[PDB]
Amino acid sequence: MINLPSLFVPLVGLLFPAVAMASLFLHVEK
Amino acid sequence: ALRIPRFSQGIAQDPTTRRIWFGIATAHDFESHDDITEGRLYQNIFASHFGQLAIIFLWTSGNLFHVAWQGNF
Amino acid sequence: MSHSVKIYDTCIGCTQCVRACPTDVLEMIPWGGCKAKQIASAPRTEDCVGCKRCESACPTDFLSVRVYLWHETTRSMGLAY
Amino acid sequence: ELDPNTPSPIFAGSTGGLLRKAQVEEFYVITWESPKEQIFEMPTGGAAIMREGPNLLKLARKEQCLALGTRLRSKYKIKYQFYRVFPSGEVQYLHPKDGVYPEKVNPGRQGVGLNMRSIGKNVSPIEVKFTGKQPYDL
Amino acid sequence: DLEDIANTTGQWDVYGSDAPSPYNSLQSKFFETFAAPFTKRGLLLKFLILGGGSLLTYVSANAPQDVLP
Amino acid sequence: KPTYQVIQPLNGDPFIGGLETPVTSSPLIAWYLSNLPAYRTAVNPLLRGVEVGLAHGFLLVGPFVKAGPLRNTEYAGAAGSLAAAGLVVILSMCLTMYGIASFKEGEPSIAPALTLTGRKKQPDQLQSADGWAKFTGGFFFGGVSGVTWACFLMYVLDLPY
Ligand code: CLA
Ligand code: CLA
Ligand SMILES: CC1=C(/C=C/C(C)=C\C=CC(/C)=C/C=C/C=C(C)/C=C/C=C(C)/C=C/C2=C(C)CCCC2(C)C)C(C)(C)CCC1
Ligand SMILES: CCCCCCCCCCCCO[C@H]1O[C@H](CO)[C@@H](O[C@H]2O[C@H](CO)[C@@H](O)[C@H](O)[C@H]2O)[C@H](O)[C@H]1O
Ligand code: SF4
Ligand code: SF4
Repeated sequence: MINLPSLFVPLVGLLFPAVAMASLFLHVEK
Repeated sequence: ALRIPRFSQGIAQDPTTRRIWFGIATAHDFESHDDITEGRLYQNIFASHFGQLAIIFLWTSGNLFHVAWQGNF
Repeated sequence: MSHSVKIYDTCIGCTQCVRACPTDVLEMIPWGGCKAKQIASAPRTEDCVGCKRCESACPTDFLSVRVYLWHETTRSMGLAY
Repeated sequence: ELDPNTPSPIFAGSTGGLLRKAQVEEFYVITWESPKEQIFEMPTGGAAIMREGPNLLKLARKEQCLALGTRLRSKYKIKYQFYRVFPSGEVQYLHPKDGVYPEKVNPGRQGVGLNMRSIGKNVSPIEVKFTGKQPYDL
Repeated sequence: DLEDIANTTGQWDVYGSDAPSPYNSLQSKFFETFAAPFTKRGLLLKFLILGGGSLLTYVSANAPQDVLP
Repeated sequence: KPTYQVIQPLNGDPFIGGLETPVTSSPLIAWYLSNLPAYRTAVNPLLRGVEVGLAHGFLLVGPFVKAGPLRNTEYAGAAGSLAAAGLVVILSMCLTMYGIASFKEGEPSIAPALTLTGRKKQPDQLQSADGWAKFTGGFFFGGVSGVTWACFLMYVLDLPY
């Protein structure tokens, strides 16, 4: 296929954040 | 005007934002905040910093893991 | 505590001494002998904010109060709004 | 409002007092007497007049509405009077209750002044560890 | 009294809060359920935040021959 | 007729602010804004959803297709969708988890009309969660979609300048 290891910066530095900024808006409510 | 943060109480129904910050910085003050007993406390620092040693090895692991396939050795 | 700052003194006389402080302090509650015989440290404090205007005037001879209340409503800071 | 227009304490405009959080929670309002048509100072920055009715201005929050005194008793009058309005009724009868003028004697009500032990040598720090059986909830 | 003009038509007046336009174009239920799944909203959003956001980022980062940083 | 309405600070009592000047309550404006969720809730939030989704939709194009990160695109997937069919998505649940500051759980259906409304105490809330859904659901199909007759529209353009 050739040259393709780019997912562990969005799933982390991008999407993991989405989760918790969403999710953890559990501090406000759930 | 609801009830939230699960340990303190004065903090818990404070309608401002202090609600937040002051939540995220009383966490580690076990000795005397609602949830506590000299029995609780101790242990509540014990399986805390067993949550320690714990995070020191997910550090060291990766230290040795961005090294072994690239990062000259 | 939830509003607990001690301004007490020993005279608790309040003439050319101290009055200032939004609502909080409906005292003159004469204890059975203390000179100008009006005493203690407060009335029902669940009403107003956190001054130390509380001393500034008329002795507390020790400390004087300030913020210490933590558990802190809003009505207990101007801003709940 | 207007179809019912019941006013007393003249003003015109102002971006000062009352806004959203005096419906959705509590209300607070001061009332008074007065002799003849006089121009006042105001909380919230502005300034207007008097004459009568109830002389019943409504006020945002109760530190705000006693300052009619911290000047509005350097301008004659025994009588000034603020209560507590809800969005429905009572308990907290604010300048109501018994006697008035913070510095007399009928009853004693609350206050106390002491804690357990008095101002004396609390070089004694915090004692027991907080534990559900020894009189430290006061 | 000519300029007493009896307010050249009173109006009524105050129009209203009453009634100075009909309403919203009849275009509606021309979406009835059309696009539902936020019109089946009955438990969702967790679905569209793995799905939508694994396909604004799965292929969105990857690429078959760079055109690099 | 008067000096400026029957001359008033607010609807009435001058102890609320608002200082009703123009830019506030001139029939010149206050009517340019009430087929929509200004004074009165027309139909439910359902439909307003997409005129809101869509209008705000075909925006955010030349913003991120003419000011794009390496700009003036020669990629057939820009001068339109490209990514930004991301903003509407990063914010089409920036909303949903604000309608969790709305719950209040019902199903009446009163977008049909009865007796000349008021919705009365219509201020404060009085729009439950099963409302704020059908809007931020109108949002997605208004955002994503409103991004393509932007894109889809060729581009003949001027300026300028
Ligand atoms: C010019 C720059 C500058 C810099 C370099 C910093 C740097 C810092 N500030 Mg800071 N700050 C600044 C200006 C700056 N500040 C200014 C001007 C103000 C106000 C005048 C502040 C007020 C401020 C406060 C109150 C604090 C800091 C803190 C900090 C530190 C926390 C770092 C961190 O990683 O948190 C990371 C931040 C976040 C994770 C929050 C951002 C959330 C965003 C991305 C969400 C976007 C919402 C989105 C639309 C929703 C999509 C939905 C999705 C989530 C599902 C860091 C030292 C904090 C501190 O002391 O910590 C030790 C904190 O106390 N700052
Ligand atoms: C982005 C905004 C910012 C914000 C949050 C505010 C907020 C406010 N302004 Mg304000 N203002 C701003 C920028 C802003 N202003 C600027 C840049 C100016 C020029 C100096 C003003 C001049 C101004 C005045 C004179 C007044 C206010 C007032 C107010 C307050 C109430 C008025 C109101 O909401 O009527 C509702 C507003 C509308 C219905 C706006 C409709 C106009 C739209 C349709 C324009 C569409 C543009 C069109 C396509 C072409 C124009 C292209 C381009 C040149 C813009 C409110 C606190 C009033 C006040 O002090 O409080 C009572 C007061 O009257 N403002
Ligand atoms: C109206 C409208 C809209 C919407 C809006 C909205 C709805 C928004 C929202 C927004 C949101 C909704 C946001 C959020 C954010 C978040 C955050 C900001 C979070 C976070 C965080 C963090 C960072 C955390 C921290 C912490 C905590 C708190 C816990 C403990 C400690 C710690 C540190 C962990 C728009 C504009 C679209 C347009 C249309 C109209
Ligand atoms: C995709 C198929 C759409 C065709 C409609 C059939 C199912 C609609 C999904 C809701 C499930 C309950 O089925 C329902 O459908 C009808 C709408 O057509 C309903 O009719 C109504 O139901 C709601 C109940 O508060 C109301 O807000 C609306 O007036 C209307 O949608 C009947 O109450 C019932 O039969
Ligand atoms: S010390 Fe202060 S308020 Fe206390 S008793 Fe005297 S004046 Fe009264
Ligand atoms: S010192 Fe305290 S109690 Fe006294 S007035 Fe000030 S705030 Fe109120």
